[PDB]
Amino acid sequence: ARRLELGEALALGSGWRHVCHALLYAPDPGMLFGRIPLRYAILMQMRFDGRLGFPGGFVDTQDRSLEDGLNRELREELGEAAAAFRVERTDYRSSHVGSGPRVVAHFYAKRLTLEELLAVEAGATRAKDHGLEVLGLVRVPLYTLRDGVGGLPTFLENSFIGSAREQLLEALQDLGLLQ
Amino acid sequence: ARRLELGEALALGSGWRHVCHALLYAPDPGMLFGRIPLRYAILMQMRFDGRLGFPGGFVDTQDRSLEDGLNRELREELGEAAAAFRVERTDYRSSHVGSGPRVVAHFYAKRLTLEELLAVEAGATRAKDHGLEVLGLVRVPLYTLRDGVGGLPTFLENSFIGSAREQLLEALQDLGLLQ
Ligand SMILES: O=c1[nH]cnc2c1ncn2[C@@H]1O[C@H](COP(=O)(O)O)[C@@H](O)[C@H]1O
Ligand SMILES: O=c1[nH]cnc2c1ncn2[C@@H]1O[C@H](COP(=O)(O)O)[C@@H](O)[C@H]1O
Ligand SMILES: [Cl-]
Ligand SMILES: [Cl-]
Ligand SMILES: [Mg+2]
Ligand SMILES: [Mg+2]
Ligand SMILES: [Mg+2]
Ligand SMILES: [Mg+2]
Repeated sequence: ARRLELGEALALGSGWRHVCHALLYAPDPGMLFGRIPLRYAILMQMRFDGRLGFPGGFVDTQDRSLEDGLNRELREELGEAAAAFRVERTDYRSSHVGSGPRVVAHFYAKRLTLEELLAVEAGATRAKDHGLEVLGLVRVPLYTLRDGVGGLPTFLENSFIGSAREQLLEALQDLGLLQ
Repeated sequence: ARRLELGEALALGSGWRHVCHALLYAPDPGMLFGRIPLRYAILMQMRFDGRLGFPGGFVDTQDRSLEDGLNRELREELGEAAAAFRVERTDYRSSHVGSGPRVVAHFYAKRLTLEELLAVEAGATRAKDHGLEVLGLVRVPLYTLRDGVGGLPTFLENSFIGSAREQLLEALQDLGLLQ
């Protein structure tokens, strides 16, 4: 997929559709097996097509902004606990265009408290999309286990939608997790 | 992995450890996009190692039966809603031994009502293992989308622990889903 500057994406003609997705994350002081730092809780979802992706969806003709569309979709996807926050332009990270349909994909990362993130997980089964478009939420393991394979490297071998794997890796880099 | 009859597995010496996992499923009359029959809700979990597997765990020295160990582990894994049912010997399907450590893996499939299954999903964030060994629950997409790839075939391209992919496929066959 080609990366576009936000200005260029916003200048695309009306035939282009805009989709927005968000990486929700929270600092986590927890330790797996009492010794492996978790560092952050970072959410993805298993999608209806058997691929991992981020929560979000299409901006429609009555969204006044990309961010209004994103928050509307997040709340459909994830349920009422997503109404505890708004993802904003300050959280914007990137825009990409893939091959095929006229779709531009905008990506955001939003910091939550761990309590807010847990609340999103705890309420997700009541979301409109649960058991339809969204098959379940999962956290991303950020550590690599002693065999050098288990954890993040194996997680990254799963199937991902569109540019989601690249969006994840860019965000993990920006968080200082790939040093 | 080699398949063993239950009698043979139960005759293994004390140095062998026994692990038990369960496929929990419920009939689901729902339709994706109003046209694709879901057929069943079937649960798996994203594990700490980045692989998909089934809920369960090790039988210990104070479990009086394989099934007591299974139910104890399920309830640690999944939380209080798993106490609404017991997986029993009538639900037993298979035993396998892989290479390496002395572990025999017993597999079960347990029918729930859709309300019971939803309750398991709805309560899983309060489980002891949530955000540690268990990164999230996911449903298995049983359909194949119009491109011939999306849905089950793509789901099966994800990373799976041990014999979990084979256990899934055997269960799906037994349910008549691979006709
Ligand atoms: O998490 C994601 N990151 C980036 N693009 C995505 C993600 N999820 C869906 N898409 C894209 O969003 C559009 C709609 O996909 P859908 O979710 O299958 O309806 C397609 O162009 C997908 O590639
Ligand atoms: O869902 C599963 N199906 C079959 N074996 C499993 C499953 N999950 C874990 N195991 C096995 O259970 C044992 C313990 O694995 P652990 O969950 O990583 O502690 C190993 O022998 C794994 O291969
Ligand atoms: Cl380890
Ligand atoms: Cl389709
Ligand atoms: Mg969505
Ligand atoms: Mg949507
Ligand atoms: Mg377990
Ligand atoms: Mg356990």
